[PDB]
Amino acid sequence: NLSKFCIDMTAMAREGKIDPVIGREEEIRRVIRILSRRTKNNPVLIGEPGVGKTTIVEGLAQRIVNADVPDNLAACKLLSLDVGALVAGSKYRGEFEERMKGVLKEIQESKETIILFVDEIHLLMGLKPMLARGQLHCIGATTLAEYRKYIEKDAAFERRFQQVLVKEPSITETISILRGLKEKYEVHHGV
Amino acid sequence: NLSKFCIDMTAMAREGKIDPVIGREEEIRRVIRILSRRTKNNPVLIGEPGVGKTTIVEGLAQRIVNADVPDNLAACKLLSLDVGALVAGSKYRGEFEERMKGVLKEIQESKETIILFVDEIHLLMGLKPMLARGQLHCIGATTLAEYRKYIEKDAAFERRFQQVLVKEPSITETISILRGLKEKYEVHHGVNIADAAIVAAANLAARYLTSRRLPDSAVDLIDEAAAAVRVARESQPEIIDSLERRLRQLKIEIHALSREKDEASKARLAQAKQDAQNVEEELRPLREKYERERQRGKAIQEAKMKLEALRVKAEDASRMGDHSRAADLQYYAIPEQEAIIKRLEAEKAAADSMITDVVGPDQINEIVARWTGIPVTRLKTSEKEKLLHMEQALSKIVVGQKEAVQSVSNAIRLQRSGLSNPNQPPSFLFCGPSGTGKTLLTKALAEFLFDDPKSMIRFDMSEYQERHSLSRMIGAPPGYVGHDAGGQLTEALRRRPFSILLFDEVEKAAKEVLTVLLQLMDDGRITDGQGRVVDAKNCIVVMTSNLGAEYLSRAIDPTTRELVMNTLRNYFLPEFLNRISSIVIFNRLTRREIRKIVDLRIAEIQKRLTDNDRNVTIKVSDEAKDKLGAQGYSPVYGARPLQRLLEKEVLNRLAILILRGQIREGEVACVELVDGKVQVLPNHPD
Amino acid sequence: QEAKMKLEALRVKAEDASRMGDHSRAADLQYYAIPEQEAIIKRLEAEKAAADSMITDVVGPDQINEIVARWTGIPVTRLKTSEKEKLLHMEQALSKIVVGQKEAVQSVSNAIRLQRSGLSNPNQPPSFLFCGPSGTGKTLLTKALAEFLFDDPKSMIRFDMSEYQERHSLSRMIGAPPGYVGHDAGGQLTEALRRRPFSILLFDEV
Ligand SMILES: Nc1ncnc2c1ncn2[C@@H]1O[C@H](COP(=O)(O)OP(=O)(O)O)[C@@H](O)[C@H]1O
Ligand SMILES: Nc1ncnc2c1ncn2[C@@H]1O[C@H](COP(=O)(O)OP(=O)(O)O)[C@@H](O)[C@H]1O
Ligand SMILES: Nc1ncnc2c1ncn2[C@@H]1O[C@H](COP(=O)(O)OP(=O)(O)O)[C@@H](O)[C@H]1O
Ligand SMILES: Nc1ncnc2c1ncn2[C@@H]1O[C@H](COP(=O)(O)OP(=O)(O)O)[C@@H](O)[C@H]1O
Repeated sequence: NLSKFCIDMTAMAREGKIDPVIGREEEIRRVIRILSRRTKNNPVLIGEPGVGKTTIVEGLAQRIVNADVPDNLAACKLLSLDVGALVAGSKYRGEFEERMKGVLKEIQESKETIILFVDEIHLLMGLKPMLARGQLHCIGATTLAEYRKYIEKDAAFERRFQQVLVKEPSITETISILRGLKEKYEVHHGV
Repeated sequence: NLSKFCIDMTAMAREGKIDPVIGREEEIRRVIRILSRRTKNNPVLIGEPGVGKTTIVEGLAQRIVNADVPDNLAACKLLSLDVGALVAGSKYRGEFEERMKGVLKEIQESKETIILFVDEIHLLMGLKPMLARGQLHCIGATTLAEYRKYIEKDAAFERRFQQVLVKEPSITETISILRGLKEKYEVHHGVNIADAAIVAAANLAARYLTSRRLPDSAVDLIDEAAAAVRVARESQPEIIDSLERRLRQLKIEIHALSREKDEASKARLAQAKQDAQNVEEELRPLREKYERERQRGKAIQEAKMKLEALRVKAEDASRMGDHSRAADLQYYAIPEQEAIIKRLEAEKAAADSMITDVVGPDQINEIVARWTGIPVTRLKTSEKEKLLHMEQALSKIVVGQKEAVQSVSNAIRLQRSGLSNPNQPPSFLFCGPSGTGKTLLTKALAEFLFDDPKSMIRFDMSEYQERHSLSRMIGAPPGYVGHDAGGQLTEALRRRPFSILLFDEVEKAAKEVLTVLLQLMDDGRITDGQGRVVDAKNCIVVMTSNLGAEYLSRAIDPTTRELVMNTLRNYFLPEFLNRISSIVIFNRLTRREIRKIVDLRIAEIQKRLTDNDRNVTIKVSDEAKDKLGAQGYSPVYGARPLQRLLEKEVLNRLAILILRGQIREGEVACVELVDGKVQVLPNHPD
Repeated sequence: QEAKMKLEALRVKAEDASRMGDHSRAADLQYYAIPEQEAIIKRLEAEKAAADSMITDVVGPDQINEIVARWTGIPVTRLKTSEKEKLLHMEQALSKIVVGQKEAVQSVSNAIRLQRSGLSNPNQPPSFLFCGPSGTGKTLLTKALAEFLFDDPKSMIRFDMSEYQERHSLSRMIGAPPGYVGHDAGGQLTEALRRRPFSILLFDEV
């Protein structure tokens, strides 16, 4: 089983392994709204590194397990593909292609409705998850420049995604995040 | 086969994959007429993004399959080239050239008469489909600016096309489009769409979503509202959520109370079982009615989807002469289906907030509010309410021009109530000394009508003083001075129709430029540099002047009225002045009026202090307020020096004292008149 | 700290119990285990402050200012000084670099003080037009402002308007729609604002 390359984010949410998510309510509503479409129902988060793209997906995992989702997403297993361990853990050989087809087909067969999150999705554009029959739901993340230079140059693939701009928080917004994270980092380091 | 880059639009038409086309009959006749020529038989659609250029070609595909075309186009395969996937799906390498030659030569060989549609055709001009032997028929689409800057600069290629101007629809025309599209978007998202939302989307898109053109801006708005209700209808109502959680809570408390042995626990454990039972007694009827009724709204929506699919099969049967299958569907399948929808729907209203599966005006006003950033409360207020208290709203910004505020307010009320010429935009000439409120009133009008200072566009007539400058205003014919930049006015009217056009110091405009304003004021439309007539029914014209400040001393007086208006009669021709809705005169601001302007500005500074963390309150003594108003006014620059004067004398020191801690939180910044000069004093020594 | 860790672990088990409809175990934790734990933390913590530099187990502003200083290479002494102190003697600090432009130094200093004290529009960045002969201090004052506000010359980003003289050059400034001239490089200004928000934008020969 190609669980070597994916982590169950919905599982992590049930086990308290996801630090709290502060704010970002409208962005998570947008992701939910996009996913619930039948049209182009794959969100792509677009923001600078470190603005919180990943923790938005983490919040969605928290909402799936807490029934704070629409019915079409309630029984979803939200998987995070470790593309870093995939392209770097590989060479020019046919293992990049073989590894991704393996995970893409494990998603194929098993009967949980599965949403695949791929951070740094531009690394997959230099490959072809054209399982857009309604087989897989995908959440992508990348920066604006790399979305322009690597994702925007394959329209047919892009048009099935809908941009979600994730702006950088204000200082005021940042301390609310740090305040909300305060207790987790207190207990973790023991200080 | 290079079908990788093209989609068969005529095929899509037979498969019901093209949403309906509403109106636009004369434009489709023009395309048909051009295509049928032997001369220049390639139409190029020219219009702003989202006005419906593509759906015009889509309608032609509908006409080709329905034999509603002339014979020369009946057997045509209308292909749409995905130029976006072509130039972007490629680099500097020779694949752009190789990919296009491949498609251009697949068109070459196969024997269907093929019409190629290329949207955003300017992307192909930076290539050479000179197959104008009569090999390919081409339909192009682009905007006017890009047609001028990229298509008009290769004549030989251009002359084989014939322009088709696709103007932006009216609001009225836009709701007809949305009404015609209503059922398609209902079945697609599986929700219902109220008509008042459609009227709301069209009216609000035009007013507040000025960045995109009708009807796309209204279509995107309804489509986003529908998608927002697609998820609401698949979520439990709020009261089922709240009930279900208190129930689960009481079940926890019941398990816990049943362990403690004491007198008080047992008396409330029995009460907890009852409270649990009460909740379950309220929850089961509701949760049952919700699912009972969400299951039927879903049964209706598929009932609608098989109906539509039957009609596609039926339209194609009757098109291909298969009367056997066409009789199956048209007489038995489809009415059996329609009977299922009639019954499921009739019981739906009969069953009878909960189960939100409807796009209403609230959902439209909320979606816009998120996009526009305007509070939802300001969008729900009826236009009729604002207009009735318009003098109230403007007078909070403009002091001492009551006669002016009344004129602006009356003119606007005359047009929303339908008593003014619908082909003439409201036009104003503000006359009076500098710094009296002429520009400010226009800003207040912009923020009152469109809740956005950007809704006004400023033209300084000091930059249009010579006859040469007219091409800057309206554009120029090809090969001339500023053909590609276009005109400032004409380009503003195409991209921001619902705007306020401010012409500052109109007395200095060249007589040729004034002529354009008179056309704008009289006919509601102007002709650009290339003879093209651009529309302007939905704008507002404000012109400012100061040719009357000579006869206005600080005192409004009626004998002084025609000394300024006779000064106007020689600078402007009588036909110019007659076509202005209202010639409005501003007088000089009195000493008391200048004083409230000072209070207005400290109120704004007070707001930023409150908007930030600081609990510092600014109070101004009477005599200090008097010196500010005496130092502030000028018989030459009016109230203009006031904003900087406060900054220099009060705000500079008030800053320093705040950061020094000499005026702390909760205290008052007292601004006084010490030794005859305005100052604000500390409250604690350093 | 372990009392806090078992508390958190209990809340995970309790959240999952109530999620899976196990009201038996959910009542164990929510009503008995967790408050028995919370009572242990309340007592151990109450005596902690009551017992009463030594035992440094606190992240304070000094620890933040020191960590940054190591990363940024700025002396710790320059990071402890309050923003209010610098701004009050701003004319002093700039005048050590810019000679003979006292009216200019006062204008820059007053505008910055207007915004940290909250009296300027919070939606408008401070904007300046320096006007005067070459080699009088216009660029230098902007460098001194950069090193005074952010203690780094890199905090300013320079745009030479001699390279934006034609209408064609706007796409260089802000970018272009897909398939156009410099869609991928983006704009110089727009890309600068995304990646360096707290910057000084110098437009030379505007
Ligand atoms: N809304 C938020 N609430 C709590 N922590 C956040 C939030 N946004 C970002 N963070 C924190 O910021 C750090 C990086 O954020 P991340 O989501 O990884 O950024 P990105 O994925 O966009 O590079 C993480 O340690 C995360 O805990
Ligand atoms: N006459 C019309 N009838 C129905 N829908 C229309 C019409 N004109 C425009 N639309 C709608 O407006 C949206 C954008 O129109 P489109 O033709 O793509 O604009 P353009 O191609 O000029 O950018 C589409 O979703 C389309 O359904
Ligand atoms: N009647 C007035 N009420 C309030 N403020 C005014 C008035 N007249 C002038 N001002 C102030 O003076 C400034 C410039 O006035 P403006 O209306 O632009 O002058 P003009 O009459 O030359 O257009 C405005 O920003 C405003 O603050
Ligand atoms: N007022 C001044 N004080 C100190 N040095 C100056 C002054 N004006 C010019 N200089 C010197 O001249 C050089 C260039 O001056 P600069 O401010 O860039 O000129 P400009 O006014 O054209 O921007 C600086 O490196 C600086 O050394």
